[PDB]
Amino acid sequence: SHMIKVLSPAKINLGLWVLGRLPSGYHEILTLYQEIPFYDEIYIREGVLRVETNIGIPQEENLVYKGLREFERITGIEINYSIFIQKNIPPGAGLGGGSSNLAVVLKKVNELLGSPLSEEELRELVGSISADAPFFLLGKSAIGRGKGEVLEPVETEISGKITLVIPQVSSSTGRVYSSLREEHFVTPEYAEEKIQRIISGEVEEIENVLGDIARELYPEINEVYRFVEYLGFKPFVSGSGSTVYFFGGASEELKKAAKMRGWKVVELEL
Ligand SMILES: Nc1ccn([C@@H]2O[C@H](CNC(=O)Cc3nc4ccccc4[nH]3)[C@@H](O)[C@H]2O)c(=O)n1
Ligand SMILES: [Br-]
Ligand SMILES: [Br-]
Ligand SMILES: [Br-]
Ligand SMILES: [Br-]
Ligand SMILES: [Br-]
Repeated sequence: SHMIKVLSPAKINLGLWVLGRLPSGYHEILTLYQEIPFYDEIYIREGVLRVETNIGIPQEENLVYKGLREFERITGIEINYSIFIQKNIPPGAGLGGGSSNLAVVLKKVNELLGSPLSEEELRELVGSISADAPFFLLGKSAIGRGKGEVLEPVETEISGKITLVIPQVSSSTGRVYSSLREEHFVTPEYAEEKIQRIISGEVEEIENVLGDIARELYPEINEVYRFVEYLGFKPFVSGSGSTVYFFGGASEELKKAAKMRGWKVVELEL
């Protein structure tokens, strides 16, 4: 008690471009975030600070725990909440699950404490831990510039069936960015034209160089990719992987292949 449930949504990258290297080790990118109706369910209860999951992430490693300790640090209040996260969104899937968890929990806890932090500061608190996290404070559809944190809400003409095929391999975002060569970079002009077209519903214009690389580093991502082609759909890769998505439904043949191979198939409707 007094236990509440809060849904924590996933996202997909509807295209991603890398502009270049930052001194910061990180990279400047352009991307289109899309919130998807695919959720972790998070149970929040009054009690000793605790962040648990159903899949065995250490408490000290969990972004939500990191975020709630920084909440105490920055604001002074001591957080008495017991967090359990049921993880439907797999880590390493390129769907921003941990960053969603972080954003939605810290926003909720903040409200529950009479709003000590402002939407600008809360954005700063979650944003420092994950460039993808601030997106989950706004949700829906947004252009992510900078490293992803500089966000511009947009209306897309994209709707209808979307299917995720998540292999049972966890892609390391860092290992994928670290395989970039100068030949993978594009000018911001090229990418801005591309994002415009995707926004207008031209899904064929989606591309993502981190998916190209993810498919070399993790052959199973490439297996899923090739299998979606075989099914007669154009496949796309979310984030740095591992998720491959397409705009259509899941056949029994895909469902068979996934069951045998250990892939998760998520059918969503945008
Ligand atoms: N705009 C960005 C955003 C991120 N990055 C890279 O992502 C890295 C941050 N992301 C993660 O740590 C996500 C992640 N790491 C994993 C390792 C193993 C399995 C799953 C993982 N997810 C960061 O170190 C940086 O090199 C980057 O270069 N440019
Ligand atoms: Br619980
Ligand atoms: Br390079
Ligand atoms: Br692999
Ligand atoms: Br091949
Ligand atoms: Br793609």
